[PDB]
Amino acid sequence: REQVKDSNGNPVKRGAKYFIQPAKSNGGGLVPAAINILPFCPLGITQTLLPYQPGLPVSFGYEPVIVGTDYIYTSTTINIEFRSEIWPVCNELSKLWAVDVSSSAAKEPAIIIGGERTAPNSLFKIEEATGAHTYKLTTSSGTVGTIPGPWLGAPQLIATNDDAKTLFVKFVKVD
Amino acid sequence: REQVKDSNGNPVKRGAKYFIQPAKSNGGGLVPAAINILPFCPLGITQTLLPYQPGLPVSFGYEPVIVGTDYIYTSTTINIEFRSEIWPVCNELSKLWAVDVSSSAAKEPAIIIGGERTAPNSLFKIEEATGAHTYKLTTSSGTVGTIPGPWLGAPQLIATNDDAKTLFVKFVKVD
Amino acid sequence: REQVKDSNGNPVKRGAKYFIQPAKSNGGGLVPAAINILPFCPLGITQTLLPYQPGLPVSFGYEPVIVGTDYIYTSTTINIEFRSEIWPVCNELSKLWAVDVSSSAAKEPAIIIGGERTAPNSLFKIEEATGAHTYKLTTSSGTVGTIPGPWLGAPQLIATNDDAKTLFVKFVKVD
Amino acid sequence: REQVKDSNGNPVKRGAKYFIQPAKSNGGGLVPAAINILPFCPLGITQTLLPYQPGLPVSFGYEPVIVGTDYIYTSTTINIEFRSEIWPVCNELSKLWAVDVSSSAAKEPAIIIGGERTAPNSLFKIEEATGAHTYKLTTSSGTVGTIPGPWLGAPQLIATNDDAKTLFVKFVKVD
Ligand code: CHL
Ligand code: CHL
Ligand code: CHL
Ligand code: CHL
Repeated sequence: REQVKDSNGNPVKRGAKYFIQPAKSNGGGLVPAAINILPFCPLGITQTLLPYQPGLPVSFGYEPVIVGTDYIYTSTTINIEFRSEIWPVCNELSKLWAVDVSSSAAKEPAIIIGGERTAPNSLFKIEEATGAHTYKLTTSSGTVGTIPGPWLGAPQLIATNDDAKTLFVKFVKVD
Repeated sequence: REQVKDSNGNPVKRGAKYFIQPAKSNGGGLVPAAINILPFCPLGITQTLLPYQPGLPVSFGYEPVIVGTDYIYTSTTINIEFRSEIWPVCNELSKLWAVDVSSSAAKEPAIIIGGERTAPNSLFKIEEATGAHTYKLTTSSGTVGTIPGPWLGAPQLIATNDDAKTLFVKFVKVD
Repeated sequence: REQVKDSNGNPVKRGAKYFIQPAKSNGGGLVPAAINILPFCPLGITQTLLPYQPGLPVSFGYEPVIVGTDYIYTSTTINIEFRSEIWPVCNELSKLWAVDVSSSAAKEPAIIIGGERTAPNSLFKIEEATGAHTYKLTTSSGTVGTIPGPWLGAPQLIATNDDAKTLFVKFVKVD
Repeated sequence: REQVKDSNGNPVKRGAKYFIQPAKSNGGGLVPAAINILPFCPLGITQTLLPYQPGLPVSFGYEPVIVGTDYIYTSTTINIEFRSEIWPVCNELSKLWAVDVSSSAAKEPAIIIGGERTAPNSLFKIEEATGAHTYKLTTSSGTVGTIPGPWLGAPQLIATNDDAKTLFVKFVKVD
């Protein structure tokens, strides 16, 4: 277990805002986007294709609670939540990431938004990967990966046992 | 081979307008609807869920050409085209039904709109089923069936080898 | 005051389902449609451009209550509500028609959906017009008219003091 | 006439990429967004409400041509064009800004996207305003201003003679 480092080499602090940015990519950061038409709640998570769009900010917090430290460590369960004043749709749902565990869940399930803090489908871990300050995300439903999704095939986040799909990311401190 | 009959028992005439109406259903007729977000062309085909919506009209014509008869027969290749003055999207494409044979085609492929008159993926046959004036549609990619689609799970037309999915229809003469 | 007659000459019954159909038109009936993008609630009301689309059904009821008669009369306050099992958006709002009296209300205000039974902006009257079984609708904000709206300029219902905009309708009994 | 300066005090260079960023605001930069539902082409221009969204990049070029200088000066006609590899809709139209001069043009007309290089409705000027490196944009249809538009009332660009609506901007060099 080590301190997760942001793209500047500084440790990632609990509750602080980060953009999650796919590594070795021409696209921007991770953002909410609908994966279904109607209903469109809950939203999925997508890499925007547009180069200078940094993503929607997230913050990390330990779950279950770990008291005493300000830093996020690898291989330890956290919640990931989008941080936005403006949120016009899907308001009956939270902004925590979670694996889709509904009855319509794909064999390789969507990462959606609206998980319950304590539910098991809401628990992620950050794990080191090769490259500087490059990481992967894992859940109890598999590694976080992408498939071409409904927005011009923009990467769409799923949980997957296929290593080829793994999403490698950096955390860019919101400045 | 027999004359296909409309819901009033009258033979179906080439080039005349019919609604295609799922049998034993509380929903309305078959209509264009997007199956993808962006791009949304080509459109797919859906049963509307709304009870009094009769569908968008279609017409049937023989392909290859059969000269001499005014009536549509079973077990004979036809094109099916939507008939609408108003058509605001997907205008570079035709209004003929076709099986999706693109590279992103699902294992059970979508019925889409925009087929070429002569292409093989544009050829349907009407086949008798049980019930009065009830029929099924077949293509060289399988029988026409539905799966719950993106519009509140409204039936979405596919080509399928699964008999459980078969869409049974009547043709209601546009009056 | 006279009994309002449907398109077959039969009196209009309280609580029964009617389509509202613009007279002397090539379009279909009146339907819910968004007049704003985001938020899209509350919905407005539009004439569909498509020829065989009959509209979404409505029912008429007296407000304030008139007890003893089964029939709708002219020049008497009623509510108009859309009647639909399926209603996927704007669910915190009712299906009663009402004049928009919000703070963003246009000088010629939109007819919207989601009025309170007793509120004054929810009160319509049916008034005779020329032509057989042709009527107009009025509210305390003006006569019901249309302007070209956001759906390919499809007639969009407003309340207006301009006689040129008046919407003439028939009521087609849902069969 | 002076050299227009970016947000770092450096002169603005012809053909280089800038974000246009409203001054004294909590929102992000200027972006394409639909102002009509259907058709949605041509697109309008909006300030995104989201704080860290920098805008879609633009570049400035003299029109009519001014040969010999690399810098953009005030009070001189230019074109403004969005610069994006990805452009999925409205492709029959250009990416140059222009005042809407169609027959449905509002009394205070929309700034749209898709102007012809030489047409007069495509000609902007940058003019100094108070504040450091703060500017306004003007056209022969009036000063560039905003009204609350259809995206949660996000500022929507118009041409206006009302000084209260003026949009004050800085140009942030795309890095
Ligand atoms: C209704 C829910 C909802 C939908 C549909 C979307 C959709 C999208 N978001 Mg998300 N979001 C949604 C909720 C929210 N988002 C965000 C915050 C963000 C941010 C910060 C960003 C996104 C972005 C995106 C886009 C990422 C895909 C891309 O690369 O395309 C790019 C493709 C285009 C730019 C072309 C135009 C897309 C256009 C905006 C929508 C086009 C609509 C279609 C024509 C509709 C078609 C209908 C079909 C069914 C017929 C995608 C358009 C990213 C983006 O790229 O935005 C520009 C982005 O940076 N979202 C928040 C917090 C405020 C939400 C709250 O609910
Ligand atoms: C952009 C392309 C396009 C899209 C998205 C649709 C979509 C639809 N068509 Mg089709 N059509 C489209 C092209 C065309 N249609 C038609 C002709 C028809 C007819 C005659 C009918 C349809 C109907 C339908 C609907 C059938 C599903 C249902 O049962 O839901 C019913 C669900 C509702 C009524 C709820 C509201 C739906 C609303 C109109 C759209 C909601 C938009 C979402 C909020 C957007 C969400 C964005 C996401 C990505 C975040 C569906 C909404 C049927 C229908 O039901 O219409 C009412 C119908 O009867 N279409 C023509 C010829 C003119 C087209 C030409 O291009
Ligand atoms: C999200 C809310 C909502 C929206 C956007 C609409 C929109 C519409 N309704 Mg309504 N409805 C909505 C709620 C509901 N409707 C209905 C019941 C009906 C009925 C019965 C009918 C309508 C129809 C219509 C259409 C009338 C205009 C027309 O003539 O165009 C016709 C234009 C087309 C057919 C072209 C394709 C339209 C397509 C379905 C939507 C296209 C989406 C755009 C690409 C999105 C663009 C995004 C922009 C911002 C970039 C319009 C598309 C009528 C219709 O024509 O449907 C086909 C119709 O008959 N509605 C119910 C009860 C179930 C609703 C419940 O919430
Ligand atoms: C279809 C055409 C089209 C539409 C509808 C839009 C729409 C939008 N663009 Mg634009 N764009 C479009 C074309 C393009 N855009 C861009 C590049 C960008 C950038 C870089 C950005 C935008 C952003 C925006 C948004 C600015 C408003 C805001 O503050 O809301 C914010 C509101 C939300 C985030 C909530 C969710 C919005 C969601 C993406 C769409 C929701 C759809 C509705 C549910 C549909 C409702 C249907 C109605 C009719 C019933 C708005 C959603 C900005 C943005 O904020 O994106 C996130 C932004 O940063 N656009 C390009 C170049 C690639 C385009 C090319 O065609």
